[PDB]
Amino acid sequence: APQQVILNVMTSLPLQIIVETVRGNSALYSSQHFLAENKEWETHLIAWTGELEDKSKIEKKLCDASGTPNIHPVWLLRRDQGRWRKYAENVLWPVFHYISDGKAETDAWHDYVKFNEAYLNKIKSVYKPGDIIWIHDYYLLLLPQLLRMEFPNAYIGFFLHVPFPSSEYFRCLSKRSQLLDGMLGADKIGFQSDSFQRHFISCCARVLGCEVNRDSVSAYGTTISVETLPIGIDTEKIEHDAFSSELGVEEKVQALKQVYKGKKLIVGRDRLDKVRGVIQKLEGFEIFLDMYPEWRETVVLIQVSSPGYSHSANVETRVTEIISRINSKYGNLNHTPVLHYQMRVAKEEYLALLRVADLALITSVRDGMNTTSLEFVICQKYNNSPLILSEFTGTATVLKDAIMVNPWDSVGVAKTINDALMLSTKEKVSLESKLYEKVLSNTVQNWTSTFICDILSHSI
Repeated sequence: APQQVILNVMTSLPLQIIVETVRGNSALYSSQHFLAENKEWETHLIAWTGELEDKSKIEKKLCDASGTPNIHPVWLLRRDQGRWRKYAENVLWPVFHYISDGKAETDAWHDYVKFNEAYLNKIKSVYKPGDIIWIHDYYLLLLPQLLRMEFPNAYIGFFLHVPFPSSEYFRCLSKRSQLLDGMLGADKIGFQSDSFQRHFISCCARVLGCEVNRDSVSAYGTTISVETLPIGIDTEKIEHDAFSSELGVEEKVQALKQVYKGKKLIVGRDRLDKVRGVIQKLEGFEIFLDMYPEWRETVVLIQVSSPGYSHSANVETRVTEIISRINSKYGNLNHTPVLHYQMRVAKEEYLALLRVADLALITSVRDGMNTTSLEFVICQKYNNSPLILSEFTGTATVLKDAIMVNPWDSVGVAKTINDALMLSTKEKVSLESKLYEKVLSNTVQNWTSTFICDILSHSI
């Protein structure tokens, strides 16, 4: 459904070098795929991979050669590769998320600029006048200006998957002007939520002299368009996998149904981080067990977690301490209230987990979008299990009718969990209807098509 009369640029390639990268860009990856299988225009992919003879790079290409292909990668040689991730993860990520003492920051900045430079280098290497350029996220904040300087009139769009911080937090950055500058090269810039748009605009007016209004930031004697376009999932594929007989999700669902007979299941998947709010979920769950003796022995919380980059070590320690406390207090030999899986689970196992779920709880402190909630809503269309959503997550912006909570308010989280578990059948079915068609309203495909159309629409 993309209009007919593309380069997609990313932090990392969807596949690691030994293969598939789970690294959690699935809504994004789905968009890339949608782009790859388009026939009206064929997409080219620009990205880097930091992994654990220069034609042996073409050995790794040799069977990183699924693709369209001709996927376009970038290579950084050096030992302590993590450096590439260091400015982005140690400086930008915490600030953008409203959150480490290094004095090597300048070196990290050096690496950051190098990263962006290599991206530009490759892009110009294979660019053909008249391309449309799409770039994603914080690793590539510099790039739009480099492309605009290198090219005066190319159509360039930038989308930020992560949150954008308020001017108060953004000012902290030493390079703040260069990052803002950098971003101002795209004709069109996209955000998950209204607040991030407002914050970016405010940043552009305060840190830089640029003159702004509610949808436009104007500088260079040029006008830049900013937008709120929350990303969607690939609904058709997720629904198909969730409910297809071939993939074998059904056996797993019935097997899990067999294991947890007579028990209510709360299922969530989050990275172990400050922002994803696992701690608040566990605290609320503990309070919930505290308040309602009726639900003791009968409620099991299943949490599957993904590893964090660092300074989430204490997050893992705290989360773990709370889990140990809850299981010590309310657990026995046959019943374990909290199940914590830190291993990578299979896609079918995951979808199974979502389908068997009697509850979904999202307690994110701050994020661009919660994919898991949407996927859960798809997985519950026939079963109609309730979703509880943090008001601070970006998905609260699109799923307005969903049950809402303040994750910091643990006692409230408890009350809400009790309320959701005790919902009448019709309430469940109706709410799931509303949320389901609301999710179905924005597909990844339509979101991706709409955004390309917006980039083109403004670059006139």
